[PDB]
Amino acid sequence: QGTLIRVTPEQPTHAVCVLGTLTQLDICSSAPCTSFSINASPGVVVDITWPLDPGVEVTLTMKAASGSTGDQKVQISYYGPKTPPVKALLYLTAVEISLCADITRTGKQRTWTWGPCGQGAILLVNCDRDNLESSAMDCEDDEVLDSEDLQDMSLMTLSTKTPKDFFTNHTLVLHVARSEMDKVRVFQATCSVVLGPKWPSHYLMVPGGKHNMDFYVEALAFPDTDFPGLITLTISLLDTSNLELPEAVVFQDSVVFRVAPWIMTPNTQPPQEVYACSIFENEDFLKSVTTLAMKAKCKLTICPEEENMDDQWMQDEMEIGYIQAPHKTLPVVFDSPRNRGLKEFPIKRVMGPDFGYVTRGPQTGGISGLDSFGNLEVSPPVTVRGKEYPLGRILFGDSCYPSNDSRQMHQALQDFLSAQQVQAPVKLYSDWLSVGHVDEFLSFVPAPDRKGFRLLLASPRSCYKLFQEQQNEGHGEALLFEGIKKKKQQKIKNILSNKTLREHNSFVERCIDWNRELLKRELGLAESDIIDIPQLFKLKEFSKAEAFFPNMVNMLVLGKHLGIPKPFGPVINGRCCLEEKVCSLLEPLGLQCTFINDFFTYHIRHGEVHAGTNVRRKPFSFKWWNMVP
Amino acid sequence: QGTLIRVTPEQPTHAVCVLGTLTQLDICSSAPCTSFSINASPGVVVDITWPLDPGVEVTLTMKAASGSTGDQKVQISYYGPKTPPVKALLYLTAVEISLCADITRTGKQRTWTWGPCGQGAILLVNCDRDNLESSAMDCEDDEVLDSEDLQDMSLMTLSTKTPKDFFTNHTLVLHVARSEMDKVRVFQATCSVVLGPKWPSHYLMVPGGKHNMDFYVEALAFPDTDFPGLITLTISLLDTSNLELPEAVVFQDSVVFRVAPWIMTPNTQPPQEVYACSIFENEDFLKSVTTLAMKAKCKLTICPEEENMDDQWMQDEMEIGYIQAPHKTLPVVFDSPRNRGLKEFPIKRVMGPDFGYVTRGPQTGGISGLDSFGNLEVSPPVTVRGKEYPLGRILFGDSCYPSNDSRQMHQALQDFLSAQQVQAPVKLYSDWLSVGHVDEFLSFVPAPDRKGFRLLLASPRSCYKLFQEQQNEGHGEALLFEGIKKKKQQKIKNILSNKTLREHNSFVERCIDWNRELLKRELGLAESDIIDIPQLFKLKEFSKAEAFFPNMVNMLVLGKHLGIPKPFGPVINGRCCLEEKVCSLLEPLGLQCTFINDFFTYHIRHGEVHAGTNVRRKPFSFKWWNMVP
Amino acid sequence: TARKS
Amino acid sequence: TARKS
Ligand SMILES: [Ca+2]
Ligand SMILES: [Ca+2]
Ligand SMILES: [Ca+2]
Ligand SMILES: [Ca+2]
Ligand SMILES: [Ca+2]
Ligand SMILES: [Ca+2]
Ligand SMILES: [Ca+2]
Ligand SMILES: [Ca+2]
Ligand SMILES: [Ca+2]
Ligand SMILES: [Ca+2]
Repeated sequence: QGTLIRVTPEQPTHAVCVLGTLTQLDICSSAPCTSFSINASPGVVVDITWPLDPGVEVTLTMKAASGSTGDQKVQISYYGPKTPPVKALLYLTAVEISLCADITRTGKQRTWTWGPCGQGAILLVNCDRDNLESSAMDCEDDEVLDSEDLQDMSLMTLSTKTPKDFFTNHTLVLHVARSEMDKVRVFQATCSVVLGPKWPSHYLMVPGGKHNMDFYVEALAFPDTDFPGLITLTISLLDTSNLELPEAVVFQDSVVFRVAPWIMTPNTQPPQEVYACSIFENEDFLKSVTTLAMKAKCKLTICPEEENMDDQWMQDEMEIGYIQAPHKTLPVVFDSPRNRGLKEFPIKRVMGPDFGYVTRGPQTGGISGLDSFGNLEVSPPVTVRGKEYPLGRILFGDSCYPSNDSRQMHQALQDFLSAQQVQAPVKLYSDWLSVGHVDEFLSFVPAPDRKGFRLLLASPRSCYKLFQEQQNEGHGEALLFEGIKKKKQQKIKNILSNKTLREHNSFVERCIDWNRELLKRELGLAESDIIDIPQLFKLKEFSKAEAFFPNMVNMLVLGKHLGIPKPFGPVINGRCCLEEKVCSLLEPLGLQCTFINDFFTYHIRHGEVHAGTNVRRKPFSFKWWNMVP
Repeated sequence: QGTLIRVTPEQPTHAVCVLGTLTQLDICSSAPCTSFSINASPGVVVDITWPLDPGVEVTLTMKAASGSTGDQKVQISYYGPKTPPVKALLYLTAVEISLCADITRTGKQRTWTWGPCGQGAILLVNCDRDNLESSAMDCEDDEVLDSEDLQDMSLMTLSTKTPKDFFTNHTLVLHVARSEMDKVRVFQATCSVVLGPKWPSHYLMVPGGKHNMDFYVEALAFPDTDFPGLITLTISLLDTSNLELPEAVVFQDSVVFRVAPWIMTPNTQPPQEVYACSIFENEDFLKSVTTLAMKAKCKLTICPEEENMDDQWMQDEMEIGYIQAPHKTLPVVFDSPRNRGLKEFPIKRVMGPDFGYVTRGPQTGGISGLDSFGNLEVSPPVTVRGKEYPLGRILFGDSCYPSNDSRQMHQALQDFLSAQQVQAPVKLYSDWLSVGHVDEFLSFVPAPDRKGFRLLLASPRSCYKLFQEQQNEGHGEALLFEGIKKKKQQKIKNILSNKTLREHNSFVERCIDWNRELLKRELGLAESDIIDIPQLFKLKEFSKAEAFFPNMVNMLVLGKHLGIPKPFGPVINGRCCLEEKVCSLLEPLGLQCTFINDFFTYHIRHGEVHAGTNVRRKPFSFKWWNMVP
Repeated sequence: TARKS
Repeated sequence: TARKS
């Protein structure tokens, strides 16, 4: 924002100076004389009698806006040994032109910088539906239909201070690059659109004197492969004094916004609302989660069969995250392209007033089981070899290498999660599982000590240890699947002696162990952060793994209240020894384990308590923009 | 790459250890006993008699590859106060598996890092045509058709050292993520494809013992909006020992390549080849550039009218840059979507053996004059407020804000230039010009002092000064356009007295001054880096600027030899005073000015010497990967 | 009706 | 034939 004014003794120069910019003088170019002096009016400060040498720097600064055009003046008097002083005149008009936004991230350089010492305003994607009896997200049209909609938007203000006749001969234009105009929309308040997808520039109607003009800005797209997340809005001051010449830019200024990313919440963030769509065949399951929700002080919402279309897997069609700006935080549903019976639920029931909506991927096919959000989780806050991840790290399951028979989460999804930047995704190995979800082998639960959590992992090892121990104590005859009328009981001794079952579970152990070490490296975990949950598996179709008995790690974590699938283990001394083992592991952390009968309703259809439910949790207090990804 | 082996007294464990990985022992999980001792064979180094406490770290390291399966062993003896020692056995097979590439950037962590202390291999886009009598770039098919083609490719080698029977029970697979497989192709040498757009993984056929397997890798796409420029190739070692279980990954390793960006060469890099397509009406122009080329030791290539289709603007359809890897540097033509009469020239005449090809934008319309590469230039190396740009900074012309009547270079082009990262583009203001090119108001020329160059800018100011000076010395009658038979002569006094011409040139002055300050900020220039070239303009169609007389800044810079359009200025004392003024400015730098008559052939059709020619220049010696963008 | 497809 | 279009 430098300006070099050429002064000439042939004729007076006229020029505008925007306060806060650098104005310098070319005194030599058109000089007559050896020396020069400068005299200015009191409102102009000259930094710099001197010789007429090109390298002499003369800079002008004005203290305040002009009351009238040319109301400040500079007189450069050129003189020499035998030469009467020759004067050149410069008439100046000072103005204030400041485009302001919440760049300190509280309440209202042109670079956006991350961290607690950084600078740059935040913009939210206007992806919720505050409008009354409507179907569209607020950002899809070009009007503000509700006053509360403005709460989601970012305030930008143009303060000007000029002479009363200034815009007779100057005009301000507000603009956005054509490459960015599809991702933002800006409204002028008195609300109507001035900038947006169809309109990259607008002539502002601005009166002279002191004026303040308010704009509200909404983002229309999340960061993604094609969009780093920055929007720049610019004000240009144009000289329109000459009716026979094009307009001339005399000043530009900008504000850069960053669009807020979609952020997930781990199991360690306090729960606010529990979801089930357990209106289908069975009500006792639904009774148990309802009791847990009540216990954990959560709102409860349930999706009935008429809307379910017999799709009970509430975990899988969606993930409830949030977006956060200094002025506004709101939950936002990421809708999976899974699109099974629950397809309409996120659209029709979850998005709404102060509940946003995002989706990715192809919506009519081209998808896989790894696109179900049982395969989408996040770790608690972690620090990894000095690098801090204060919002945790997204975890999703993959194959170990791409083959003709391997599955992955769709690239569009993977690409969206990475572009949010703030929970740096980690690919885990889940494709050994029939269903294929990371929620089939891991969970996180709060803990009052160490890093504030434990990683729980399914463990065949722990279960064989448990069963061998019982057998060693004379309980070899004890029956797995006691309590189940429509099932073949199996004795501890027969389970242990089964060599194929053992081989299968060794292969599974290896798969989970691979993930263990991977989580250890990528989350900075030590063994002491990890608890193994006794769990047997069996290989079936395509040698893919399924739970031998109810997969206890596929649990609903509602703070210290846990909803754990009931394994129906061998009953020794009046109690299922699996439940007893799990309790011995988790109760010491102050966790309360509730065992829920999901056997014929969920287990038998390839999922458990976690798979049949979902949870909205409290957003992190840590502000994402304060991270340095 | 951590591995935790569970040792058990119930039965011996068997495991593979890849040299250079971390192997640790779980001694507690399945222990009987208070204490334990460890005894290993001499090829195993145990770091750590000890108590049986979980937190005791036991790590195993092997010195060399195994000669036979299980040829190293570990014996963990568990014991207690009254307990005879209980031993658990671990049989180990060490192997070497290293995937190697030129990661130090000379000649052959898994992160790619920039700078002189950084690490990571380089991959070139195989965009030239070494194949004999062909039309396709080498990277379009999936074969190596010529041995010299391999010179463009990056060598990667897999060294293994294993027992003779090792791959009886293990298999190596080479793979690339499906998201990256469209941008790379890899061949196995003995050449045939193993990885590429159709094939993200391949089972390697590897014999036991010591073996080395060579691969050649080609990139297929430049960095761009959708492609940051990194390719990761991974080797996985799979355990295939169990015919009834899926394969199990036991080890992965990777190399990350960065694809080399397309880099432009400024006017200060020594010229190697000059282009003109001056086979059309006029031969004396062509004679003059031929003399300059000869003088500057350059190859000369000329495009005839039969191929030109009467398109003489050799500057505009292309820009000759380069790509550079430690093993190979080659020139590469960026073909403009302009697609006028010269459309076929880059394809049919410039690309070929060791001359690459890139193009961007829509090829059948949707384009503008700012897409001609007269509007695409680069600065010399510069340092800006401590930030070093050792390859310079791409400069291209734009409007000041987007309006209904404004033009820009197509976003696809803009996006490609920014993604190359290494010459951080700067948008200048060129849309005030009729044609609209940055080469109509700026040039760079070498200089022996200061930063090694001067920025030349067209200057109405300098010309009015020059003409006023002549008039002051009695030459007001002197005729602009003397020497031109088919033109109305104009007197210096009439030019000066023309008030509309003066207004026009003041508006133009303002436009160029805006760019001056912009170049000053973004290139870190001081006034002493800048020379003004006397130049008048006139506003015409849509108030757009055109050269009043031959635009002298639109010059051909061939080292110290300059090809400057002949302005046909007022002849004072036997010499055009414009030529004399230009000479007085440039000769002091050791530049030699040749004035070329382009009047009826180029000037009259809206361009000059620069616009009618192009140049291939020497690539920078500075290696782009040594920059830290 | 299974989690799988 | 001009540079312009
Ligand atoms: Ca709206
Ligand atoms: Ca809203
Ligand atoms: Ca959906
Ligand atoms: Ca709202
Ligand atoms: Ca989930
Ligand atoms: Ca080829
Ligand atoms: Ca080649
Ligand atoms: Ca072309
Ligand atoms: Ca070649
Ligand atoms: Ca060029």
